Amino acid sequence: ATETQGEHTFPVEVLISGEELRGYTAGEALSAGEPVYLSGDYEVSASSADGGEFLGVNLYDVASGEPVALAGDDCEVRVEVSEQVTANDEILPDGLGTFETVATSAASAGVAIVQEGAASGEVCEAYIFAVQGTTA
Amino acid sequence: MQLRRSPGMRPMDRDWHQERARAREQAYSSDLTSQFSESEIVKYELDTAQIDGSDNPRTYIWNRTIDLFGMNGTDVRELRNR
Amino acid sequence: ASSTPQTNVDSMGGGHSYQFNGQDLTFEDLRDIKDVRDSGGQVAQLMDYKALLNFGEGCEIHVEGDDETKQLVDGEPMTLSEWLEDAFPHLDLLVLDLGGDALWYPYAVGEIQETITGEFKEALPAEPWTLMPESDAQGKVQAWHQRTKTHGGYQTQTLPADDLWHIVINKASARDEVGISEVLRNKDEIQAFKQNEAAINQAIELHGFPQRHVKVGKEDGAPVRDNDLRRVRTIFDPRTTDANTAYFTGQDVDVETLEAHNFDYSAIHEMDMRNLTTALGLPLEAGNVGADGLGSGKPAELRFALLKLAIKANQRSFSVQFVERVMRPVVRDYSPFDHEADIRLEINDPLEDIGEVADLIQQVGDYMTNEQVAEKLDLPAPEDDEVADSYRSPADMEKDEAGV
Amino acid sequence: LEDAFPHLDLLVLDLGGDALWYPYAVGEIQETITGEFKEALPAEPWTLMPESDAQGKVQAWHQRTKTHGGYQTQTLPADDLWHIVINKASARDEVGISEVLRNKDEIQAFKQ
Amino acid sequence: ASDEEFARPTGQGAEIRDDGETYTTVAWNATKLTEGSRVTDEMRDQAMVDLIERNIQRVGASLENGINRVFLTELVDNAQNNHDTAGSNQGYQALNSAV
Amino acid sequence: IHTILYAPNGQDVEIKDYEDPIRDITGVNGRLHVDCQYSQGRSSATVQY
Amino acid sequence: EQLLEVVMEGRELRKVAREASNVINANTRVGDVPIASDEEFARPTGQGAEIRDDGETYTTVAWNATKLTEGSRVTDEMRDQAMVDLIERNIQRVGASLENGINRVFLTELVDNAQNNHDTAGSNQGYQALNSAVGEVDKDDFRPDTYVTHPDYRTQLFNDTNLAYANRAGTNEVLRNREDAPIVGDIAGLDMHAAMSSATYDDGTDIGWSGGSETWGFSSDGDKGAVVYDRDNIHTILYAPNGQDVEIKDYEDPIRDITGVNGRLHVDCQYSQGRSSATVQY
Amino acid sequence: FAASDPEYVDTLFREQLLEVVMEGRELRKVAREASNVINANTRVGDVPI
Ligand SMILES: [K+]
Ligand SMILES: [Mg+2]
Ligand SMILES: [Mg+2]
Ligand SMILES: [Mg+2]
Ligand SMILES: [Mg+2]
Ligand SMILES: [Mg+2]
Ligand SMILES: [Mg+2]
Ligand SMILES: [Mg+2]
Ligand SMILES: [Mg+2]
Ligand SMILES: [Mg+2]
Ligand SMILES: [Mg+2]
Ligand SMILES: [Mg+2]
Repeated sequence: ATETQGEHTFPVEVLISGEELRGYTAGEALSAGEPVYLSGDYEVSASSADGGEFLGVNLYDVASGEPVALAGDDCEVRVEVSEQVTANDEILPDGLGTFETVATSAASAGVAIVQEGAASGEVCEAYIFAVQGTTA
Repeated sequence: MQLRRSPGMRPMDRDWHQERARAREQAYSSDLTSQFSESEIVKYELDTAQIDGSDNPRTYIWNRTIDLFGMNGTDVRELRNR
Repeated sequence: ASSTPQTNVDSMGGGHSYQFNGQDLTFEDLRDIKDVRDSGGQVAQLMDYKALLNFGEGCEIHVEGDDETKQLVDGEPMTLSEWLEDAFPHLDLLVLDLGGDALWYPYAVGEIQETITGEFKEALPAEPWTLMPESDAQGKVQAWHQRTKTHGGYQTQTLPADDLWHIVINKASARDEVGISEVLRNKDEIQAFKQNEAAINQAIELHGFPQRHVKVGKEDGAPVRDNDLRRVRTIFDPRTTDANTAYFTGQDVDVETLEAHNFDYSAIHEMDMRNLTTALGLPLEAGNVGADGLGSGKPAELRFALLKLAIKANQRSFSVQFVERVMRPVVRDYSPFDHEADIRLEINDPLEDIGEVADLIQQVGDYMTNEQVAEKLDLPAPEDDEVADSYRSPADMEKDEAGV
Repeated sequence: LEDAFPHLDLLVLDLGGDALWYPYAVGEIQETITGEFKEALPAEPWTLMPESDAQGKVQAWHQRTKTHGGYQTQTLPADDLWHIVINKASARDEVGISEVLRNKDEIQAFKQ
Repeated sequence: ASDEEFARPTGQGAEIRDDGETYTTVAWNATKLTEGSRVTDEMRDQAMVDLIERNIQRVGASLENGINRVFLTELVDNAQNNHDTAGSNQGYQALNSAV
Repeated sequence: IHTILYAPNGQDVEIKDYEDPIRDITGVNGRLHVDCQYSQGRSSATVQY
Repeated sequence: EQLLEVVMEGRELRKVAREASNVINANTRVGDVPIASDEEFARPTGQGAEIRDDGETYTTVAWNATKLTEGSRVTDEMRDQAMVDLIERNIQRVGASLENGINRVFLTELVDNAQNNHDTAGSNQGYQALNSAVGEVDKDDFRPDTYVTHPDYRTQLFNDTNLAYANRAGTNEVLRNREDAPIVGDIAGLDMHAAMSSATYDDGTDIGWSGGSETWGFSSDGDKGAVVYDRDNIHTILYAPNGQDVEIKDYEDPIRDITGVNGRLHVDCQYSQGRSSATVQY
Repeated sequence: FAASDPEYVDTLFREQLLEVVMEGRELRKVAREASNVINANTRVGDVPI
């Protein structure tokens, strides 16, 4: 995810605020800002759609098997949305490396709250407030 | 993160040694519930201390109500044949 | 034996050296020392007095066999002492500044500076809180890292250990080349002193002065509300009351007093000062306190002996390092003289009594050369070698000569 | 000797200090590269302990010191260190006594 | 103290996790061992050899044998490893295998 | 493997020689309190027949 | 009188990787070692014909050092009331845990990525297995100089009559001093022995670690019990931001009565030439 | 996230290359020692027996 100044592209800093940065092994190659979930013992993988799969967002690009830093509950983050979002939208993993609204998904509860709105395919600012695991 | 009361930490605490030793010296029996506070039994893990009254000096010191011979205060584990 | 050390030197635990203890300072620790110094008050004055005792009385340069060094420097003849006295004109100020810094901070530190022509200008001290040494596995300094405020930013740089010099009074061991700040070493005593000062000052405001308490209404009688007390407050208002105001009331108004509740803040200040002075190694008298049974006789002789001994230890420690790390390199690099010469820098005793020296000279001068008398009495030696080398006084040699 | 030990007043205060605090002061002889005498060099006494034979004489010195990520350890022969003891249990004692550890109860009582 | 463990791979910026030293204890309960003997004054006097030194030596030797029994019984019963020789290779090879 | 020795007074085996003046007998007695415990029983192996 | 001022130690693992491999103190957490192509044979040609090119080709082995960490946090109430220095004890534990970490990274690379294997199939597991494994490396035109060994393998090796009998070893040092014997570090042309602990290899059973491909051991069908290799062709790459090596830091909490000690190091381990190495299999 | 290596690995620094190139497989060379060497005057020749 990127910001433009003149002719230049700069990478966005995925983290705005928070101390809840935690370490996992990557179960696959991951890109900064992707939502991820537990897929093995201390191992994280890219989240699929419609909930039950979110521990946090990957903070820097990693190859498979590398140690990944991840931001979770209490963190405030810059993340790319799949669709237009507005302040107070709940959002969750889209299955495409982006987020989308709870309203759009088949799920009924989100993982982050949009603090600053964004158009499709660009960065919102959001606060991560929950994790989702396998409830069956 | 370990607090001084945390279970893996108790053997590091000087007070856990001191109060277990002091508990053994105070007891007359292994019956902890009778002799000690529920707090002491938990905090100093007195189930694990070999409390039985054998380490209390008053178990061995004579203290008869009438003493015409100055026998009181003799400790039997200090005699010729102990 | 061996040409290199074979014992290890306990320094590099893997941080800057090791982070748990006073061997490692960040620039924040260094700026904490600076903040203790610049924040003034009794703590700052006491450590400024410690510098004045150790280094304030000024200094003298000696060279053994100085006369044998006589050389034409620039057509002008000089000895090495005369060259050094010209190379360091204001050495009293330099010794006091460096010696002060080396008591506050772990080290004094500075550069050598040159005239454009390449001739020696001065040994230029640097601001010690801005600099920290980097050292090796055997504890020797190899580089200096500097951080300094500029335009609200922090211009930062690293320098080699080769062209700086540094001096340590407070060594942790004979092998320590980084030293200890006495301010950081005694930080708890400093904070205790400041907290008790703040506590006393606040307690004096609350409790040092009596306060008027007017109680209104009869006990177990009719209640009095706030808007009722506002009218009573208007009468007994200390703002408009004066020294000889008189009051007339019914039976149901009582002018009670919060008395000034006595506490011995004098004893608390004395105890704080007793801790702080002793922690800093100063005598108790430097804190404007003093003690019973201690002002006279052998008790006084002891505390003053201990103080002078502590001063001598610091003075020698400074003297040797200044000669070895500053003067000899300056002689070697900018002087026509031999740098291997027996230079000594000595610093004066702050607590010397000239009257005791005078008594000594009256008592046993008949066993001292005129030179030794001039040395003890802090005077220039006689101009004529026999007059200096002789034992009968120069005035006696003059009257004996006038007898011819 | 006065040229071999120019700063002996400082060295005596350092070693004499150490030998009051610790059980011993201890150190090395040092040479120049040419093999002329350089100095007697003190060693940090808290890092070193003596190993002694059956008649109490020091045979080797065992050192451990802070290092990257913990402690680094070595043994040195007693034949090329030197050591000095002020406080002794007996005139036979080659290892000595720390007056700090000897009076540790009084120090703790004071601090408490 | 608990055994040495292994550090864990960690992403940069992530929280270092706690795995501090944890403790347990081994209890001791010193059992009193005793030995004694008695000699009459007439026997102490008439014997050609010092009976009180002989009895001090016996008491000392008997206490030492007691200490030595307590040691061996602990040592043999509470060893956690074992090499079973199964009636074979019982010399050096068994000793090496137990190491 | 730790041999733990305890003595209420002194440091090692108490050996008492005393005479009873009533019976004209010297008694020689001795005692020690002893336990033995491994700190790490994994640090040993028995050899078994 | 005062109680026992003592703590009894736990199990300590064998630490050898810094000696048993080429150690690189890297300037960057990621990097590359350049590798040249193998030697070839000059081709036959006729007179006056053009000499064809077959120049030196190159590649790299990437290193990608991973931050190993270990940490501890304790209250100052505990730290002040402790039997011994708790911070010294946690420092020693943290340092040990990171050395164990290096040794796990090293041994897991060493065992998994060795390109040759000698299968003993039970049978002649002593000196003949070491000689055979040197043969496997020699058959790929490299020469090994070191071996790394499991406790089970050591036990087998010191039962071998070729080492255990003074006539056959030429010295009684193996019978007397076992592992410390100088012959054990000077055998089959290998001039170093590196005795490993059993727990060192990455089974994947430990928390935060995902296992290697092999089984490390020498007591069941198919275990890898030793590796015979060239020490100059296996790299342990250490990176540290604030020095050459492992850094321990003393945390103190800004608010709570809490102190702690945290250690870190970045390590990778990579073969330069995996053909220079052979495992020995049970 | 906060500034970190994998974001700037080719922007604020360059990855290290080790300056020593590691060798490939080298074959054993012995023929010059292991046989008599003739420096022939002609490409084609005969030795009589
Ligand atoms: K959908
Ligand atoms: Mg926050
Ligand atoms: Mg939270
Ligand atoms: Mg009413
Ligand atoms: Mg672990
Ligand atoms: Mg653990
Ligand atoms: Mg690269
Ligand atoms: Mg062509
Ligand atoms: Mg080719
Ligand atoms: Mg092969
Ligand atoms: Mg041996
Ligand atoms: Mg022909």
